[PDB]
Formats: sequence, C-alpha cells, structure tokens
Amino acid sequence: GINTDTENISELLKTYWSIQRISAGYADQNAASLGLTIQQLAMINVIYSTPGISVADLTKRLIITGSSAAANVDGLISLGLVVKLNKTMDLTLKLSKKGEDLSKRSTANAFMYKAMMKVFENLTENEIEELIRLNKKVETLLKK
Amino acid sequence: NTDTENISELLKTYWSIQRISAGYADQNAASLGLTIQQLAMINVIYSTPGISVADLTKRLIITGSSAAANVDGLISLGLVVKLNKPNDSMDLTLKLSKKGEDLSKRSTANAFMYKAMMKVFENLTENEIEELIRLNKKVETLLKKS
Repeated sequence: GINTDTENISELLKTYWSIQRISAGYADQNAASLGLTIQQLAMINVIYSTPGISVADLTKRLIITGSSAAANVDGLISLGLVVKLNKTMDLTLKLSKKGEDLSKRSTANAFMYKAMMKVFENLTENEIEELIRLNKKVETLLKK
Repeated sequence: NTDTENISELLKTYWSIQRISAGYADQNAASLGLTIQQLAMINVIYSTPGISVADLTKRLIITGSSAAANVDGLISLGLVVKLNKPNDSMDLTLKLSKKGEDLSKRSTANAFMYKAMMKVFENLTENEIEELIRLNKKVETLLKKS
C-alpha cells in the first residue's frame, strides 16, 4: 500500500460515511412502510426505551424545538401510538400497544436486509468473514 | 453463521461505529465553538452557495423560526454573508465567509476521529488495514449499484 496512515484513514472514514448515508435511505423506506417519518420513528423509539419520559426531556433528547416536539407528540397521540400518563413540556408519555408493535417492526429493516443480501451475492465467503471480523476489530478497538 | 446472521452482525457493527463516530463529531463541534446543527447548516451552505433560507430549512428539516435564528447567529459570528442586504427572511440567500469555509473544513476532517483511528491502526497489521479499506469500499460500491 502506497498511502499513508492518514490517507488510509480518510478513505475509510469517507467509505463509512458513504455506507451510513446509503443506510439512512433504507432507514427512511423502513419508516415510510410503517407510515412514519424518520423523526416520528426516532421519537417512538425513545418513548419505547423510556416509558414515562416527559416532553421536556424527549425534546432535548431529540435535539428539536418544543413547538415541533409538541406538534409531533400531538400527531403520535392522534395516531393512537402514544398515551398521556396524566390526562389533566410537563406531559409524560408511553406507547400504546400499537406504538410498541410499530417500534418492534422497525427493528427489523427488510429494505436494508434485501440490499445487503444483494451485496453478499457479490462477495466471496472469505470476504464476508473478513469484512465482519475487521470492522468488529475496529469497533472493539474504538471502544477502548 | 447463516447469511442473515452475518448481515445482522455487519449492520450492528457499522451502526456501533457510527455511534462512536458521532461522539467524536460532538467533541469536534465543541472545539470549533459550534453546535452540530450549526455545522450542519454551515456544511449545506458550503456545498450550495446562494442557497435560500427557505430551502436551507427544508434540507435541514428544521423549523422556519429556528433556521432564521440559527442563520442570524451564523451571521453574528461572521461565518455566513447575506447576498443581498432582512435576516429573518425565507427569501434570504447565503454564502459562507472565509472563516465559515475554514471551520466547515475542520468539521469534515474531524481531528478527534483521526487521532482515534490512528490508535486503532496501531493495533492492526498493514495487511488488515488494506483489507478493511478494500472490503468496506467494495461494500459501498455494490450498495450504489442496486
């Protein structure tokens, strides 16, 4: 390899960024198939992880405005995907059964699997094994 | 492993690396004095000089009010320049100043991500590094085909 560690790092970071950008498109399609925007889906997922979370904390955790978060919350309540834990930014929420079912469905992204499946048909078994092992090595080395 | 299990493993690993990269992106933003949203705006304006505030909001998928506040902030900091002197207008068009270009560049070339990857590379062989890059590049190329 002629290139420096620095040029190699750039190439790797550009490559990962490009994969992540393509992956975001498939993440959009998966959201769309559930009838939601990616932002609506992110909100449902936060509420799934943190039942009883307040709107104030939900907003901050999504890094969005209160007016847009309050509109989005209102929209998810309209769809029967979330429920108010007190029906009297201080509002607390949890998912309805319908909200949980969609959140779970979102975990399996059928669009990304079909796409990666096509990629694998054009990789050798040794490349697949190595691709997995080397990225996992990078991940683990990054974690420390 | 079955192919389905290998796809899952890869996708989880990529997701995890992206999660780690995001944390370094936050450190970098902090070092540039800007929020991630401020840098996202800077980066859009860099690739599309003369973009309108109306279209800037739609591309960032943000409120009109926030976009207008954020835009006036970037003008206060000397990072963007109006192409016709009303700061809160949706019809306002923008380009980055020189200093805006400089920080955009430092945002894309994340020095904290690089140092982190240099330490990773120290625990990888010259052959592993070439294959990591080659195989990931192959994956990207094949994704772009279908």
